[PDB]
Amino acid sequence: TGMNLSAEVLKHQPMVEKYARENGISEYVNVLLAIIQVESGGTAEDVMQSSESLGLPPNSLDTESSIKQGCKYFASLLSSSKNQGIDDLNVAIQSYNYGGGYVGYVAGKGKKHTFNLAESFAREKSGGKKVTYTNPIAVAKNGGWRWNYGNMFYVELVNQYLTSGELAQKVMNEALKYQGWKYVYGGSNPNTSFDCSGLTQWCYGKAGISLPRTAQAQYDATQHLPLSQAKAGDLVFFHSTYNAGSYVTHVGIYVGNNQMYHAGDPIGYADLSSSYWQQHLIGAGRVKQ
Ligand SMILES: [Cl-]
Ligand SMILES: [Cl-]
Ligand SMILES: [Cl-]
Ligand SMILES: [Cl-]
Repeated sequence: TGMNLSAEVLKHQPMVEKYARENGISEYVNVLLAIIQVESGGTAEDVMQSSESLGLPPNSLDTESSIKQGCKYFASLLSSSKNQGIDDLNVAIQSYNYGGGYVGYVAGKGKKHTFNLAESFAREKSGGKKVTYTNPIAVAKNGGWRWNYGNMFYVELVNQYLTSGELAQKVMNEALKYQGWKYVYGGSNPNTSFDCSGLTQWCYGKAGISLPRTAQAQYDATQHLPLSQAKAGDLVFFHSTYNAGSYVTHVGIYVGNNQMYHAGDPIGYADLSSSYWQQHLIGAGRVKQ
């Protein structure tokens, strides 16, 4: 059963892309963000829970050192895999939780990760000791338990977060170039940075849709619909966010699953389920195509 990454995790994406690039694993940014989600939900200082991989006490690293170490550690597990003749990504993902010894274990037993191999490795390392594990995946599989070592369901947990139209894709491919950028009032291009309506105008403009300059003018130019009927690529509008002369004071890009991408300070994803965003929500608007 597939799931969506939280805004708390997604805020770490520019930093994750930086260190993934430095370790030659830019194609695995999605896996690295799924690991953060599973490990800390993006709210712990050590976001990747990579302190133990550096032989340090739990939660010793700061956020930057955590992403640096997590990326470096995951890159070493992929290298260890390649060197032992393993092509399977799931071996590197399970070894993030189990340690590099799971690579060697799998290399001599078929070169592929299987739930049965993950289960046998944990059974050996635990000394045949069980512990309660009430995650619905474990409940449905064996009643709700695991062998007392690492997490034998780790691959499946990470792959829950690794499961939109053409307009949404073009708008977001442009918008994500400015993730973590400082909000600039009156900004409508990459040379000045952007404000909320400046970001939507530029990115939709790159997708071939001509939008007016203001959040209010953008609201007036769209077909309105409630957020419950909205899709990724629709705009989401807000009232009274600051002292302004118009009804609409803020605009964002709806990205589905009750979340948006906006400017935003820094520019990025926001969870719409917070009390604040619910109290300012007008609804959504569909652009003319
Ligand atoms: Cl046993
Ligand atoms: Cl037991
Ligand atoms: Cl803002
Ligand atoms: Cl329009």
